[PDB]
Amino acid sequence: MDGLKSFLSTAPVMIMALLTFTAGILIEFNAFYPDLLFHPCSCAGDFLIPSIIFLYIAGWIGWVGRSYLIEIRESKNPEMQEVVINVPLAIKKMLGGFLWPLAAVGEYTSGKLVMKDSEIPTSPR
Amino acid sequence: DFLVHHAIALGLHTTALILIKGALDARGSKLMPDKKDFGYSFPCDGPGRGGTCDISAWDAFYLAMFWMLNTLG
Amino acid sequence: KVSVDNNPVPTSFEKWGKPGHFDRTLARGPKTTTWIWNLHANAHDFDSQTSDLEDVSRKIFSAHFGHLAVVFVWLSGMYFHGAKFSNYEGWLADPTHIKPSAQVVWPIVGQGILNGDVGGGFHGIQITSGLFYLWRASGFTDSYQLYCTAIGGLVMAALMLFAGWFHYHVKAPKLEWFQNVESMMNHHLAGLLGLGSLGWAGHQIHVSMPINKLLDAGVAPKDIPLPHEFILEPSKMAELYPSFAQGLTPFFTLNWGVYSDFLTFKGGLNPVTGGLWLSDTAHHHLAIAVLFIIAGHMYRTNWGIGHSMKEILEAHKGPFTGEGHKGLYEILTTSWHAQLAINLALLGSLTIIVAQHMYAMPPYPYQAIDYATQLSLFTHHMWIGGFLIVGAGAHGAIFMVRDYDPAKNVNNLLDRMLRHRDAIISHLNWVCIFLGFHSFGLYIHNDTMRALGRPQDMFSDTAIQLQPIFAQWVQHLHTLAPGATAPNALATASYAFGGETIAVAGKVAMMPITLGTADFMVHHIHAFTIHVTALILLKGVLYARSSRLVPDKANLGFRFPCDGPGRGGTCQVSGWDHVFLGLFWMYNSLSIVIFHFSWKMQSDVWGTVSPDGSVTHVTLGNFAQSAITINGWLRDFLWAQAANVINSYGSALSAYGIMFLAGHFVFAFSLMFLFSGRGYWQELIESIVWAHNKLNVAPAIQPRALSIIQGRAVGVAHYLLGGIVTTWAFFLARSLSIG
Amino acid sequence: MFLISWRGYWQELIETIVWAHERTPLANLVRWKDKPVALSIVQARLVGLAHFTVGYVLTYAAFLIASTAGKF
Amino acid sequence: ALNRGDKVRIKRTESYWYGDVGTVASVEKSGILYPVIVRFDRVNYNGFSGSASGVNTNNFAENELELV
Amino acid sequence: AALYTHHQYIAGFLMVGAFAHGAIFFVRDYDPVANKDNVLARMLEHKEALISHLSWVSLFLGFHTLGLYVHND
Amino acid sequence: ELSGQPPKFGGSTGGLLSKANREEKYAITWTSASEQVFEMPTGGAAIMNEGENLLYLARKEQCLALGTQLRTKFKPKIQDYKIYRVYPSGEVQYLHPADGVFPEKVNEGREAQGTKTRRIGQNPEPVTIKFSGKAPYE
Amino acid sequence: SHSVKIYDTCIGCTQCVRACPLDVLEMVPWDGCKAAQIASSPRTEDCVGCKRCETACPTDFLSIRVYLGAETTRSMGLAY
Ligand code: CLA
Ligand code: CLA
Ligand code: CLA
Ligand code: CLA
Ligand SMILES: CCCCCCCCCCCCCCCC(=O)OC[C@H](COP(=O)(O)OC[C@@H](O)CO)OC(=O)CCCCCCCCCCCCCCC
Ligand SMILES: CC1=C(/C=C/C(C)=C/C=C/C(C)=C/C=C\C=C(C)\C=C\C=C(C)\C=C\C2=C(C)CCCC2(C)C)C(C)(C)CCC1
Ligand code: SF4
Repeated sequence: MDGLKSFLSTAPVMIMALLTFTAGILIEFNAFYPDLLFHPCSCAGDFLIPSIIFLYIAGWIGWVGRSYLIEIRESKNPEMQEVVINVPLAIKKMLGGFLWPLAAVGEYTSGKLVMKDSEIPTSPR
Repeated sequence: DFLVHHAIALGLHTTALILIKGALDARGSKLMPDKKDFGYSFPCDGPGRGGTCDISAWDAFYLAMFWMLNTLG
Repeated sequence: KVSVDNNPVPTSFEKWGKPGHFDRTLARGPKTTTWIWNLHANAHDFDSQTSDLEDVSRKIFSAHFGHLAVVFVWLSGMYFHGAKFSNYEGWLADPTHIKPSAQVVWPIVGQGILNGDVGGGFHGIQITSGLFYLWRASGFTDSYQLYCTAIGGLVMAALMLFAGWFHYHVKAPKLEWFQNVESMMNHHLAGLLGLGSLGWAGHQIHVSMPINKLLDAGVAPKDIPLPHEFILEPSKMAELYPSFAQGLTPFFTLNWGVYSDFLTFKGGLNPVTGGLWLSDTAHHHLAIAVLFIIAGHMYRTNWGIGHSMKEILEAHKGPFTGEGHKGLYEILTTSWHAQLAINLALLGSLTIIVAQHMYAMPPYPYQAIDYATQLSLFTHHMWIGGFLIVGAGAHGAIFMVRDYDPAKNVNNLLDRMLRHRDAIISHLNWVCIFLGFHSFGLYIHNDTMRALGRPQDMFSDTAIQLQPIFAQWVQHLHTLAPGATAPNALATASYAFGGETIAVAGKVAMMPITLGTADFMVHHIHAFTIHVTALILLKGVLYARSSRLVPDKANLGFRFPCDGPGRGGTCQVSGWDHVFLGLFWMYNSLSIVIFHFSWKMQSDVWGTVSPDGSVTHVTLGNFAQSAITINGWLRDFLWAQAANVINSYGSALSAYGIMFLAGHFVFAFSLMFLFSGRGYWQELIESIVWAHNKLNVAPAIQPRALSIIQGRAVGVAHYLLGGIVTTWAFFLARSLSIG
Repeated sequence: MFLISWRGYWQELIETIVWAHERTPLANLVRWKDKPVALSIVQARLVGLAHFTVGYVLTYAAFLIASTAGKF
Repeated sequence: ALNRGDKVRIKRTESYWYGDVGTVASVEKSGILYPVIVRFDRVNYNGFSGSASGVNTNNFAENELELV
Repeated sequence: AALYTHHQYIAGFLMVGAFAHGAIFFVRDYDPVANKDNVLARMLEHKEALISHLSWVSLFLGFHTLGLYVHND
Repeated sequence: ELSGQPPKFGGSTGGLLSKANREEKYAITWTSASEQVFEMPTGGAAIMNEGENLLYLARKEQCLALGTQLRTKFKPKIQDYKIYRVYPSGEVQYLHPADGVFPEKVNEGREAQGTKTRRIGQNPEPVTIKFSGKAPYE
Repeated sequence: SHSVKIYDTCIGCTQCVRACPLDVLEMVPWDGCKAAQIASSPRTEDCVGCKRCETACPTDFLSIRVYLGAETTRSMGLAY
């Protein structure tokens, strides 16, 4: 799969995966106004539509993407893992996308989320 | 009216970003740690180190001006 | 004279997974984001990859085969779209009322609105490629004919693609082989152009001409017999054009004039067609063909007859030019950039000749009627010709940096003019200033005199006027050419010079284009804009190697940003930076040309003809009186004709409406790059990077602001995009709405 | 112009003009007491910004007044 | 002093790697101003415009380093 | 209309200049000794915290504000 | 005093100007084993005479651009070149191979100047040298 | 004219001397680094300020710096 490897460094294969959502998603995505109007905000609660689900989507992607950069750092193959996406990294992080914000909850609690200010570089004042 | 206000907020923040950055890194950055020795306004620092064009604090005001005009527009 | 190395390179997919292998700098790996951009901008730079001129010539040879392949795929795509996603058959039935349309848009997200009504019960996007007009003149009468043509293209596409592989991985030509210039020419001059022109003349006579004659009669396509049926029944080919009774042998007995039944010299436009007589274009290509076969027998080859271009060149010396063309043979048979520089200059200038000739002498049926297609094919070939003659300056300079050798160029034409480059530019500089004042300065004289209420002082047909005495005198000769200076030509070559105002349907196909002072001025604006563009590019070639500011510029290379803030500042001295500035002026120059074309044809040519013969132009002839001030262009051309696109919201043209804005966006976006520098941008990234170091999400490929060159390359890339997207939408929305 | 095109181009264009005058008869009779040179890098940014600013307000003002005074 | 292989934190100030972590490669020349050669995981800005990378190593003084 | 458009353009110029000379202060007058550990110096200490966030808000405003307008268009 | 043979050259416009006869011009001498073609910094091509050559150029940078060429674009790398600054007063002034050896190579006798007993990052604050004609690097 | 300075961080790689196109620099003996030599700037009267020298030095930050100064006929690279 040397040629497949070279096809793999080609990101936009993901854009093809996105259009494939239509097979399953287009079926239910009919009209879709569920309770956008009724909110007990003590009057006029019609701003309650699904803004919140946007957060889970970006989180499952971001943390997995961070887990791709962090897990690759341990390998000590910086140039290769960046130019050609390692299957184990992209698979593990992206496949655990639903449980990704969950493991991110554990990472935040364990203090794995934020690195040291001392360790981080600072520019001359 | 809702949208043009946020558009203006964009206009004030980005203009402040430029002006404030250019002020803070006026003494120097890790691309030019000794910027203070060269003064406020200087051309650049040659093509060396990747390139240093429009790097000075004077050049920050310069880039900032285009955004003020736009914000006022 | 065939020489070949067998299997010089294995065919393995290992290299595909090792990006940047072709360069020793990139081969080891990426450490910064700059590596990525560099991988792309060095991909086709085969010179910088290997110094073996034999190896690169093999890369180039098989690069062309790859290109011919995609062009075949593209070209086949147009035929396939014309066969299955078109109303061509519907258009062939009623050419004068149906609008040509290909490409159906899918009903989704409300974009179905772009499928506008184009008549004939067909909904889709109206095309301006003039393909429908090409098909008829080519003798197409069925969708299946286009369909078979589309498949043939994919065959060719695959065949071209195989040849590229074969001639680099199986049998690669030797360096000696590519250098057979005298022989290479004899084949292109006769094999490609000669037989190509002869072979097509055979099609025009046996397919196009007889069929198209029936469309004049309006036999309708289905009643018309198939093309090959004209050959199965020579009686059919005889019933039209009686000169087939004595078919062959007048050619061989030299009678010829018998064939005047179908090899004519009418020189005009078929009044039902609005296009050039197919009888002329056939006699034409037959004449061109012969001329080209002939011209392909001049050069030396293996049979001792012919010429040595080396002999001819070297035997051209004069008092003023020392040793003359000596050495020119060598550099044109050792440097590809030397060849490319010339080939672009001419190919580019030619594509412009195509534009200026295709509008005055419409070679296709019902083309002249479609003012959108006329405007679209003209300004199109204008730009292409425009971009090419800029690259002509790029590689003209690269040759000087890379492949110019002083020893092989001593007191010859090349060396001699490098020794007065300061004299050349100093004068081209002055001419540009002279043209600068005496063209634009005139418009400012008018705009000011107008506003001061002094219309008697300004430059105008009505007031004082600069009359193009010569161009007018030239027209007078062209119109009076038949029956005198062209006795065997019935009518003049183009009615733009003068004569009857040809009309089809209720529209003007072509009519005399009078020249006034309004036209005199814009002509000297064109001469002005062209000269400045030459100055920027020419100066870029001669001072590519050295100057009084940087004598060692050649060592710095062709593509470098600068030589530091020293010497007062040395930004953009390189030849690449002369292509950079040369692009903006190629743009600014041609924008005025296509703006001249649009308004002039709208105002003083196009329009509707009433049965009596009186013409009503779309701009009512406001050109000669408003095209002499900038405010007039701002008002009576831009502000007025832009009303079509900005109000396109809610119609089939709504695309052009939002596309008109899209162009505006990337235009302004370009200014972000052209006004700033990476010095600021790198410092900004440092603050941004820190936020990732804070959350442990810093990328391995360290972020780096674009190179100073790329910063400029991206700048011009967007500025020219938006600048042309804007015009592209403005022209289409305008021309489609007017007719 | 001052914002897109940068110095080195103009410096190399000026010296050819310098050449012309020194070589032109009758004109060389006049010699500059100040050597001609292209604007500095900072200068060009400044002048480029100056023009960009003037044109920004003069264009908009002329539109504000005329549009409002013309219509009321 | 500092041994080869020891991971070190930099406290110079103007260094592109100031605050970042480096690795001591060698100690040279006995008596000299900047003996400690350090190699870094990621390159600096150094290089003419268009360079695909930078410098990996630089000499520091012993007094402006911290062991990790 | 003129008086309003006028005074805002005046104001816009003043705000830029205010930061311009604010940058010049750091280049030619700032003393890290006299201003050691005070509110002024500590700004420089976390300048990359300021800028990185001022960048985010601008990114946040620009993508959405432009986003809604292009959506409607 | 010292001289050579002017290279065989048809002439160019990129050459000298008023500065040469007003302010200063520079002179460059070199010895070549054969007559061979070389590139003029003033554009075009010329050929050096066998033996001693002499050439006047308008700028010091031009001579050094030729000097580096002479030492890099020939099979017999000519490193025998000497550059002078000649004033209109007749006064000449030796300039390149200054002391005798090229500056690339360390040579005893050269007095150090421009050096700093200090890191570049250890320069004083601008406020320190306020309203004094001096800059931090002084 | 412009000002050229050398700092104690130089490592005597001599790359700057052979980069300068106007012969402004030269190497001299020094006991501060292993190469036992340091860059010098005796002929600043002829430096234009191209900053080719700074481009060549490999120290984390430059050991040689060019502080642009009062312009002259020479420091502007004027051939007239
Ligand atoms: C399919 C079998 C095959 C294989 C395994 C190879 C393998 C190789 N080729 Mg060959 N080549 C092939 C077919 C093949 N090639 C064909 C069909 C052509 C004619 C177009 C060429 C012309 C060619 C040249 C001139 C060169 C090579 C080189 C190489 C070597 C390095 C280039 C590289 O891999 O980076 C991968 C690069 C790409 C995959 C480029 C893709 C970018 C575009 C968009 C392709 C252009 C369009 C294309 C022609 C048409 C596609 C669409 C169409 C089907 C509708 C490598 C051993 C180079 C070499 O020898 O190394 C120094 C060399 O210079 N090839
Ligand atoms: C006859 C065809 C032809 C050929 C074979 C070449 C070949 C070459 N050129 Mg030349 N060039 C040409 C025409 C041609 N050029 C013309 C007409 C111009 C005038 C604009 C130029 C201007 C030019 C310059 C300034 C340079 C070259 C260079 C080169 C070399 C490297 C190019 C490269 O790296 O690709 C890389 C290509 C890219 C990285 C893509 C850039 C992005 C593009 C082109 C924008 C396209 C806009 C897009 C179509 C519309 C937007 C759509 C979008 C929204 C999706 C290579 C030998 C370079 C060189 O010689 O190396 C030192 C170089 O400096 N060319
Ligand atoms: C429906 C269409 C839509 C689209 C196309 C976008 C697109 C975008 N959003 Mg928006 N967003 C939306 C709806 C949408 N959003 C709605 C309905 C809400 C209300 C909840 C938001 C609230 C929101 C916030 C607060 C932010 C964005 C941001 C962004 C940008 C970067 C995030 C990203 O996608 O990159 C890929 C994902 C990553 C790079 C990792 C995750 C990054 C995120 C967004 C932070 C994690 C979410 C967290 C729980 C909330 C942040 C803390 C909060 C208290 C401030 C991107 C342009 C970010 C931005 O503009 O920064 C400049 C930003 O911070 N969005
Ligand atoms: C209209 C043109 C334009 C645009 C879109 C921008 C946009 C931006 N500027 Mg720039 N600027 C401009 C002109 C422009 N500027 C000009 C003329 C100057 C004078 C030189 C400047 C000087 C300037 C400075 C000094 C700074 C900026 C900064 C910024 C960023 C601030 C973040 C933000 O506002 O929201 C978010 C981003 C956007 C609104 C732009 C996104 C554009 C699109 C449409 C997103 C979608 C991408 C699209 C799908 C890609 C497909 C393309 C494909 C076909 C190739 C933003 C990216 C600041 C910055 O860098 O932020 C930290 C910064 O400090 N600008
Ligand atoms: C309306 C404006 C006023 C009109 C007035 C009429 C002026 C007509 C212009 C005369 C051109 C002079 C040609 C030199 C005739 C000529 O070639 O001389 C001969 C000489 C070389 O001749 P040789 O004897 O060396 O030839 C033998 C060998 O060289 C073999 O090549 O060429 C030169 O010396 C270079 C001079 C170029 C001059 C640059 C002129 C730039 C173009 C100016 C004209 C533009 C008009 C537009 C179309 C091009
Ligand atoms: C459209 C198209 C296509 C198609 C094409 C075609 C198919 C065509 C063609 C063509 C052809 C089909 C051609 C042909 C032919 C020919 C020629 C060109 C000829 C010739 C000749 C000669 C010149 C000779 C003569 C003679 C003499 C004189 C002597 C004796 C006798 C003889 C006869 C030998 C394709 C799809 C691919 C692609 C796309 C486009
Ligand atoms: S670019 Fe920024 S740096 Fe390289 S030169 Fe023109 S200015 Fe001095």
